[PDB]
Amino acid sequence: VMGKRYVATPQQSQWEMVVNTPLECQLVHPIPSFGDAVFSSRANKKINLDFELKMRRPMGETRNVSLISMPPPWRPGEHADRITNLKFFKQFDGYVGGQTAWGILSELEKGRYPTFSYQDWQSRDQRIEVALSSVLFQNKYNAFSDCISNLLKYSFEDIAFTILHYERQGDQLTKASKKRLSQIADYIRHNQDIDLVLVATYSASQSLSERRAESLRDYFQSLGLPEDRIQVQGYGRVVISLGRTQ
Repeated sequence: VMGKRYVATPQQSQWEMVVNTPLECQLVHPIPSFGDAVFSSRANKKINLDFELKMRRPMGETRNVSLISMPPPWRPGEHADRITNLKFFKQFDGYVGGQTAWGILSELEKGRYPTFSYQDWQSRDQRIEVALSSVLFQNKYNAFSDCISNLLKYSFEDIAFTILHYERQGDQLTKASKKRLSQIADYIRHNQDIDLVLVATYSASQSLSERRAESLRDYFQSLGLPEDRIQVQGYGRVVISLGRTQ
């Protein structure tokens, strides 16, 4: 028997894309009284998706948690009907990632209501659930997917790059070195909490270096961001090396 079940009221299930970027797609569903069910995916080489049950009022050690499906806005009926089992967690801490997370999705679209079964409070008692309605889900999911498809296929897989100019003469950038720049610019721009650091560790020349540094300073001043994300640290190739930022 169930005592408490957080689920949103059939109408009131709002699904929102809180984040739509070539960097991270985040789909949210507030749980009517429990908290939010957040879905995230970020720019990376391999496809990814982690789910996070963002509790708003805590409980703090949840053991033997189960995952399943069932549309409840309706009347007298059984749960037994067709209750697909998704997974069991000896220990659940509000997180999920991988195929499991893709499940919760696969379900929701099917119309089903993924729900987390808890036996936390008191000891022996009714099941205190937490479900996610699949009301609007679909509209937004289609937005979620699109967002994922346009997700950059790389992460901080460009934290430190060494540009290789050709003919050695210096000033002319290679075909690739140019492909690595835009690449590095296509990221940078959508994340303005990260900055550029032009590194010349130092046979080249001071004359070359300088006009060779200006080149990117423009190359980037052209693309989008300005005069401050660029820092040209001197100490001992014009090697771009970005550190996080902060």
